[PDB]
Amino acid sequence: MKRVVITGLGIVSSIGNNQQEVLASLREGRSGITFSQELKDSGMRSHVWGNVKLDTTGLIDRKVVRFMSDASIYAFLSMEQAIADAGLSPEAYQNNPRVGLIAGSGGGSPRFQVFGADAMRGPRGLKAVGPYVVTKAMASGVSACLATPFKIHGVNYSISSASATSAHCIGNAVEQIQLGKQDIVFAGGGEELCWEMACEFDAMGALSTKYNDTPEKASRTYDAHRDGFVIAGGGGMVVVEELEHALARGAHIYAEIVGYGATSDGADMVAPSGEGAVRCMKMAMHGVDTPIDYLNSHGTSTPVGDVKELAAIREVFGDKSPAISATKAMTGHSLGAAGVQEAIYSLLMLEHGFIAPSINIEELDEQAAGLNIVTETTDRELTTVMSNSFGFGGTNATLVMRKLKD
Amino acid sequence: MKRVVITGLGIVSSIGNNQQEVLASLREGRSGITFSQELKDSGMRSHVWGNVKLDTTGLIDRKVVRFMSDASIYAFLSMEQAIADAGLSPEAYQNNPRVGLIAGSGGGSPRFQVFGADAMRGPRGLKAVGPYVVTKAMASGVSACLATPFKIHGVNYSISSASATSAHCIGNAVEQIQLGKQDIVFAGGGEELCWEMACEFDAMGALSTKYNDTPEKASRTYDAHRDGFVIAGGGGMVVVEELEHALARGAHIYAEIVGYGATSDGADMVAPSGEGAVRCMKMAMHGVDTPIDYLNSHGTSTPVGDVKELAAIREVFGDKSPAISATKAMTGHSLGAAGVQEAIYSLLMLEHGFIAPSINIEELDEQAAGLNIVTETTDRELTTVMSNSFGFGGTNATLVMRKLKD
Ligand SMILES: *C(=O)CCCCCCCCC
Ligand SMILES: *C(=O)CCCCCCCCC
Ligand SMILES: [O-]
Ligand SMILES: [O-]
Repeated sequence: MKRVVITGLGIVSSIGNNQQEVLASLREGRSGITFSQELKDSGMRSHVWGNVKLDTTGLIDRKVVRFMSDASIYAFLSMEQAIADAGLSPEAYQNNPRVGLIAGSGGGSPRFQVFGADAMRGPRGLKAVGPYVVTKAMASGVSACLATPFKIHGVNYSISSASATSAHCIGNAVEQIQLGKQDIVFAGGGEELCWEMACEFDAMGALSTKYNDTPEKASRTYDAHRDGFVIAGGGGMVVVEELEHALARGAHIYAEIVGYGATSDGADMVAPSGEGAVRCMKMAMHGVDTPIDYLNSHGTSTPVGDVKELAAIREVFGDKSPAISATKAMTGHSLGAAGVQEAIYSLLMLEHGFIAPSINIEELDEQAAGLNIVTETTDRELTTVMSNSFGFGGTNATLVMRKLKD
Repeated sequence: MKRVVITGLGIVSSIGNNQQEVLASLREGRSGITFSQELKDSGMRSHVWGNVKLDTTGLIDRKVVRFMSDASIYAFLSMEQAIADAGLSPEAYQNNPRVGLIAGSGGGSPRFQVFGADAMRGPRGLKAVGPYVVTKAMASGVSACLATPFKIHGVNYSISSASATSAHCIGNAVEQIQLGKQDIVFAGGGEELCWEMACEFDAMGALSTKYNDTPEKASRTYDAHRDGFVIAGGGGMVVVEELEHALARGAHIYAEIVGYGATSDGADMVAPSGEGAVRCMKMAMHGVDTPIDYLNSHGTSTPVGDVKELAAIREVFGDKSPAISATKAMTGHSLGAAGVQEAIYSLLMLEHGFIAPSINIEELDEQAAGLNIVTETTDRELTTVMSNSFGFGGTNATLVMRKLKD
C-alpha cells in the first residue's frame, strides 16, 4: 500500500561517467563501443566492447578499494553519485536500520577468481594469492563492498539473475519498502569487463564477430544483419525511497515505480521463450491505468533474442504498441549492470522529455515491421516508461516507472 | 499478512545424503570432516574439508546436467528430495505462475571460471572452453539450472550474501508469500567444494590448519583451541508454502516461519561487529510470543567470530539463554549452503524432539561462561527454534521457526 519513488541516481557506463555525460550521449545517439586489444590478444573472435572510459585509480580510499573488484568499484562510484544526487547527508543514511542496499553482478569477478588460481599454482602459492581475493571473487562482492564502507545497517545482500540482475535488485528494493521494512534502499549493480569472462560468451557464439573493423556498428538491435551482442561493463545505482519519506525531506523525485514483474520461462537455458516475457510485462502493467509511452527493450542485438521480445511485445500491446528503442545498440550489453543502467536511461528520457534513438538499423528485420521503433532522437513528453531485462535461465524482469502527478 | 510454513526439505551434506542420514549423524554427533588429498596437493595449509560423500554420476539427465556446476547439482538433488517429501506432483508446481524458486551460492563456480580461462589460454582456445561454461560460472547458476528443468514459472533468481546466502533466500521466499505473489517457493542453495576457492580462504588465514592429522577435531566451535573454519560443500532446499494452501492439500507441516531478520553491520569487511547480530536476532523475534528453546548458532569455529556471536547472544538473552549448539563442529562450513542446511538441521531437531550436540569442545572458551551450550545429545520437546547466519561484508540473517498449533 506504500508508494515507492526514485530520488537519486549515479552511473558509470560506456557512454558516460555521470548522468550529464550519459544524457549527451543518449541525445546524440553516440556509440560507446570501441575496439579491444585485450580481447583480440586473448584469441577471441569478438574484438569489440563497451568499456568504461575512466581511470579509477585513486578515486577510492586505499583501505576500502583493496577489497574490491571492478564490479564493486563501478557500483561504488555510482553510489557516491546517487547519494549526492539524492541530497542525502551521512547522518540520514548511515547507521540507519531503515536504510539498506541490494546490488549484485552477473559473474562476480572471473578476473580475480582466475588470478587466485594462477597465483596459487605459481611457486609462491598462498603468498602470491594474498588475503583480499575472497571479497573480490565472491558473488556478493558488489553489496558487501558497498554496504560496509557506507555504514549501511538495513538489508544487505545481492540478487543475481544474469542480464536481469540489477532489475531484480530494484524490484526487490521496492518490495522491502512496500513491506514497511525500509524507507530507503540503494539498488543497482556492476559488472567487470575482461576477457576471462568474455571468452565464455564468445565460446557459445553469443558475441558479435563480423564488425570488429567498425566497432561502432557491431551492436545493431533489430538490424537484419545483427550477429550477437557486444559485451560491456560498468555500474549503476538508484535511490529507492518510500514516498512520504521522500516528500518529507523535499527530495527531487524522478518517478514512481508503479509496476514490477518477475517471471520465469521454465523452458530454455539460453534463449527466451517469449511466453515468460508476456507474463512478466502483463504483471508489471497490472494496476497501471496509463498507457506505456516508451519501452526500453532488452534487445541485445542477437538473432533470436530481438524477435522473441518483439513478438512478446506484439502479444501484450496489440495495436497500441509504445515507442521502442534499444539503447544497447549504443552502449552494448552490460549484463549484470544492464538492468539499473537502462532504468537510468529511461528515467533520463522521462525527466528530459525525449526518446533516445535505436541506432545502427540499416535494414529492419521483417518481424519488426509495423512497430514504432524510434531511430532518431525525438523530443516528446513521456509519462510512463517500461524497461525489460531477460537473462539466461529464463529469468525475466520488467519495471514500469511513471512521472509523479505535477 | 499471510502465514508461511515449510512443507518439505531435501539435503546433501557432509553428514548425509538425505534427511534420514542427517538425522542419524546429528543424533550421534558424527563428524563429516575428512582429509582432502586435493587440498594438500594444491599447496594449501588446510587439508580438511566437509565433502559430499556421494557419486553424482548419472543421477541427472545428460541434457540437463551439462549446464551445471556442482553447486547446482547439489541444489538440484536436494530439490528432487524436497519435492517428494512435500508430496507435490508435476502438475502442481510445473508451469504454475504462483510457484517460484529462490536459491543461490556464495561463490558461483570458481572451478569452471578457472576452467574457461585455462582452456582459452590453451592450444584449442574457444573450442576447449565449450558452450556450457557461462551457465556453470554465472553467479545465478543455482537458480537458473533448477528453474528451467523444473518448469518454474514464478519468481526466479539467486540471492547471494556470503555465509548468509541460503538464509536470505528462505527469508525472501517468505516475503514473496506474505506479499501474496506466490503460494509456493523452493528456497535453498548449494556450494561446490574445490581448491580453486578454498585456497583463497587459506590465503587470508581463515581455515583450520593445526588439526590436519586429526580431521574430525579440526572444526571445534567454542573450544579454546579452535583455529579457523573447516570448509565444506553441499546443498539444501526447502519448500516454503502459504499456510491455507498447504492445509488444503493435506501437506505435512514441519513448522511455521514466524520470524525473519536481515541486517547489516556497516563495520568490518571480514569480522562481525556483534551489534548487527543483536539487531538481527531481535528483529526475527519481534512478535514471537513463545521463548526460544534452541539456537543453532552460526559458530564457524574461528577465534573472533565465535566470541562476537556469543556476546551478541548474551546481549539478547542475558541469563535466560536458550539451548545452544554449533552444528558446524560436525559439518564444517558449507558457506552459501550453510543457511538452508542449518535451517534443515533445526527443523529435524524440532520435528524429532532432540538437540544435536556441539562437539569437539575440550576446553570451553571463557566468554561462553553462563550460556546453555549443549555438548551431548539431549532429548527434549522443542517448540521454537532460531538459526543464525552471518557473512563477510557484515550481512546478517536470522530465521525463527515454530511448531504449528496441532
Ligand atoms: C543475460 O542473461 C545474458 C547472459 C548473462 C550471464 C550473467 C553474466 C555471467 C558472467 C560469467
Ligand atoms: C561467510 O561469510 C564466510 C565467507 C564466505 C564468502 C563467500 C563464499 C566464497 C566465495 C568465493
Ligand atoms: O536490461
Ligand atoms: O549459517
